[PDB]
Amino acid sequence: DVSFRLSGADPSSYGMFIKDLRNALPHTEKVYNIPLLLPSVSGAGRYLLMHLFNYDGNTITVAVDVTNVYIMGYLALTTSYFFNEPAADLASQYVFRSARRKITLPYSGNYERLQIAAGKPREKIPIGLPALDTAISTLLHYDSTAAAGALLVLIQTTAEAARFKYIEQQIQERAYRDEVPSSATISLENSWSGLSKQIQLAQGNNGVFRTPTVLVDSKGNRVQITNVTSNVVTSNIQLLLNTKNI
Ligand SMILES: C[n+]1cn([C@@H]2O[C@H](COP(=O)(O)OP(=O)(O)O)[C@@H](O)[C@H]2O)c2nc(N)[nH]c(=O)c21
Ligand SMILES: *[C@@H]1O[C@H](CO)[C@@H](O)[C@H](O)[C@H]1NC(C)=O
Repeated sequence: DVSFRLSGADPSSYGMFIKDLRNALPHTEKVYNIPLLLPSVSGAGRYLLMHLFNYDGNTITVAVDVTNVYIMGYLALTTSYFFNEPAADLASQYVFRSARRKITLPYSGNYERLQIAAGKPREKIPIGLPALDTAISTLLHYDSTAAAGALLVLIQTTAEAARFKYIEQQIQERAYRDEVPSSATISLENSWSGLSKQIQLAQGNNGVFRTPTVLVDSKGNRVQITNVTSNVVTSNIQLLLNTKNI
């Protein structure tokens, strides 16, 4: 399991949590020096538990699929919640079995479905460590509209930060003040599968992507990523979705 406490949290303790989260995901291989997540894992071992504590010390446990960093569901006191999707239903076979009741949220874990439930795109939802404290608190008691927004915050501040060092840094900058995500942040989230695929296809193509990946940069400018020498590959991306899962 990995853990993160909002009480006393600072850029450093958050950085230690995102490092723990990355290090909890198993890999047998690196591709271009980036850990390659596994094609699959059997049974309970497929799921990492993240224990998150709001500023007051209340906690949820979030179940994450270690092959793709997808949040499947979470436990809040004696109630479990899972996304309305087959992979989460399968997860519910393995985690939080001791919950007194299981609620299936009325959406899947897809960014578009979450944004429609929440009533807003994530361009307009501030993220940061204060927003994560709020998200944890919201998820403590069921409210499906409020929870969609909380889950947009939670997914970006945990999974997306584990995946991209830039997103981790964006959150550290927002340790004491929320702010909506930069265009670059949104771009990276949206390209993770694409990037993962192109970095693995590069392995037999002299480091060159079969198909260029288009991103937005730090100044809000649209750039083409064509090969493994790009800073996005050498510095930013920390985990690769296995092409078997693409
Ligand atoms: C396809 N899918 C992607 N995710 C992840 O959940 C978040 C939003 O899902 P998405 O809109 O599919 O992501 P993307 O367009 O950025 O790839 C991102 O972290 C995705 O990696 C997903 N998460 C869940 N729980 N279930 C899914 O089917 C699923
Ligand atoms: C590879 O990527 C770098 C940009 O990161 C660029 O300077 C170079 O022109 C690209 N070359 C090829 C052959 O794709």
